[PDB]
Amino acid sequence: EYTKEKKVGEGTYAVVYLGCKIAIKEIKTSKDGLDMSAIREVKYLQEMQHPNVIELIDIFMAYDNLNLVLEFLPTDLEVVIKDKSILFTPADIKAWMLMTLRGVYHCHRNFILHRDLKPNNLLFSPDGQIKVADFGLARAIPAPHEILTSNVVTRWYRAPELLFGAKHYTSAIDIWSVGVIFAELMLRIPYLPGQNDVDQMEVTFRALGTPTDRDWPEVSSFMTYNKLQIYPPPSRDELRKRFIAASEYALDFMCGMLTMNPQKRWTAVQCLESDYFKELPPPSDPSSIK
Amino acid sequence: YRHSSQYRMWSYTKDQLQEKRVDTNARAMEEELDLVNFYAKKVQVIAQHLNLPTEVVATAISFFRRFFLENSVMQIDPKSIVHTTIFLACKSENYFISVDSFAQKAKSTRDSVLKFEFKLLESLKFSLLNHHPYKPLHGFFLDIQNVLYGKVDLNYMGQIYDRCKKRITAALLTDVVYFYTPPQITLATLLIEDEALVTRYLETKFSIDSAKLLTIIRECKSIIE
Amino acid sequence: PFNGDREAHPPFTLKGSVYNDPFIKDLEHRKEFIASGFNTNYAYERVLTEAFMGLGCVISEE
Ligand SMILES: Nc1ncnc2c1ncn2[C@@H]1O[C@H](COP(=O)(O)OP(=O)(O)O)[C@@H](O)[C@H]1O
Repeated sequence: EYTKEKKVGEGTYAVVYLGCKIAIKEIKTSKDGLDMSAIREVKYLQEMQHPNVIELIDIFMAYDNLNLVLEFLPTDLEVVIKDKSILFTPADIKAWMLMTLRGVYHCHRNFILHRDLKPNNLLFSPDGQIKVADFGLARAIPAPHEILTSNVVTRWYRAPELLFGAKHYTSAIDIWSVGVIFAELMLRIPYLPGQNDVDQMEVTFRALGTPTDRDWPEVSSFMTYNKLQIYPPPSRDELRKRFIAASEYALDFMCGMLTMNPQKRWTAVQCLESDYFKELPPPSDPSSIK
Repeated sequence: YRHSSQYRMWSYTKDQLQEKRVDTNARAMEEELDLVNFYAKKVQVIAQHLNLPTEVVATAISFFRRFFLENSVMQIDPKSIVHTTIFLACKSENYFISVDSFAQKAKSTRDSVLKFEFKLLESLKFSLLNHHPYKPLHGFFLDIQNVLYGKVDLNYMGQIYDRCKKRITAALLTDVVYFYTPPQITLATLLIEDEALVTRYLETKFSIDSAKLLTIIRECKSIIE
Repeated sequence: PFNGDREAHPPFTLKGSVYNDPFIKDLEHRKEFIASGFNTNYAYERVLTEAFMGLGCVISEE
C-alpha cells in the first residue's frame, strides 16, 4: 500500500518502513542490477499462504526500489532477552514451538529450504501467532546433482554439517535451528555462542559431542574431522543439571531434534506427532507478551 | 497447487487466454503470436547454445512468453528481451553466472541485459517461480515401475527419457502450460507410446476418477497436435 | 481432541525399495553425497509428491 511512517532498521542492505498494520520493506537497487537476495526472497514468500508464514498484500513497484509488505509487531529475540520470567514451561514453551514447527513443515512440504532461522527471524503478531519470515537466503530443494552454497545460516543457529562444510545438503538443517530455538526459549540465554571464528565447532563439540565413527557415518569426509579429537556426548544426567526446567517428553524430541546425524534427524512430519504435545497441559495462544 | 503462483493468477482457459491475447492486442494482431513463437525458438536455441540445463531453458521460455502475454512486440521490441530472460532465469534458480561472464558469452555489452529488467518483472508481476514437467517425468519414471511389473524399464529407459524431454521442450514452445497442470502435460506427452504404458497405468491407479483424467489427457493431446 | 498439523497429510502411497533409478541410486553410492544427510526415500518423496500436485481441471478456473 502507498502508506508510510517512521523507519526501522539501521542496516545498509534494507531499511524497513511501517504503515497501514503493515511494514514496507525496501531493497535499495543502487555491479549487478538486482541482488540475489531480493528476487530470492520474493519468489518463495509470494507463493506461501499459512498462518505461520507472512504473505504479500502487494508487491507494487517503486521508482527504483522494490517494495514488499511485512508484519507490525516485534520478534522472538526481544521476548527472550528482556523479561521478568513470565515464560513458564507448562504452556508457553509448547505453543510457540508447535507454531514454528507448523511453519517449518509448511516450508518443507513446499520443498523450500528457508535457511535463515533466528529469534529475530521468528516474529509474533497481535493475536500472538508466531510467524516464519525473512526468506533472504532461502532456496528451493533442487536436483540432487546440483551444488549448493556453504555459509547460509548464522553462527549461533548453524547445523553441524554446515560447520563441517556440506556443499549439497538436505532440508534437515532447519530442524537443528528450531531445536536451538527450543533450548534458547527454555534456557533464556543465547545457546551455543561462538567467538566470530571457527570456534562454533569447538563449542558444539563441547556441548553436544564430537560425533564418532560408529554412529553418524562418513563424518571424516569433510577434511575437518581430523583437525580435532573426540569429546564425550552427554548422558541422561543432563535431565536435572543444566536443564532442570524441563519435562520428561521435552528432552526426547529435543535430543531427537539436536541429533547431529542429519539422516536420522527427526523431520517435521515426525516432530508434530512426537507425543510431546499430547502430554498435559494443553497450550493456549493468550500469552503475557508486551 | 492452488496456493502456488502458477495456479492462482497465471493458469488460464481457452476463452480467458484468447481474451488475454485480444486485450493485449487491443490495449496496444495475428502476426504477433507466431512472431513471439519464432523469437521463443530463438531464445530456446541460444539458451541451449550456451550450455545451460533444461530447467533454466524452460524458465527462460516461460519468462519470455509470460512477458509477451501482457505486452506486445511493438512497444517493446522482442530482439532485446531474449537476452534479459536468460539472465533473470539463471539468477532465478541459482544458475550463477555473473553479468560480465554472461555478456562475454553472448552478444551483449552489459547494458542490453539490464535495462529491460525492472519492466520485465513488472509485466511478469513477480511470479518468478514456475512449476515444470521434468519433476513429473522423474516421478512417473518411478511410479510406472511401482504399480506395474509385466513390461517395464527396458524400452522405458531405452527411448522415453531421450524423447519425452524434447517433446516437452517443443510443448513449452507451444501454448500448453497455460492450459493444464505439468503432470497432465507429462501424461499427455507419455501417450506417444500408448500401446501398454499409460492405459495400464491409469486403470490400476484409480479419490480421483480415471475416465475424466483420460479425457483431460486426450484433449491436451488434441491441443499439442 | 487436537491435531498437530491442521491439514497437512496426503493419502498417496510410496515404496522406495522397488525402483532402479540411474540418477540417484548410483549417486548415493558416493562418499560426499551420504555425508550431507542424503538418502533415497527423501528425494523420491520429494519428486513423487510433486508428480501428483494439481490433478484438477479447467472447469475449476472461474
Ligand atoms: N515485520 C517487522 N516488524 C518490525 N521490525 C522488522 C520487521 N521486519 C524486519 N524488521 C527489522 O529489519 C531488520 C531485518 O533485516 P535483515 O538484516 O535483512 O534480517 P537478518 O538479520 O535475518 O538477515 C531487523 O532489524 C528487524 O528488526
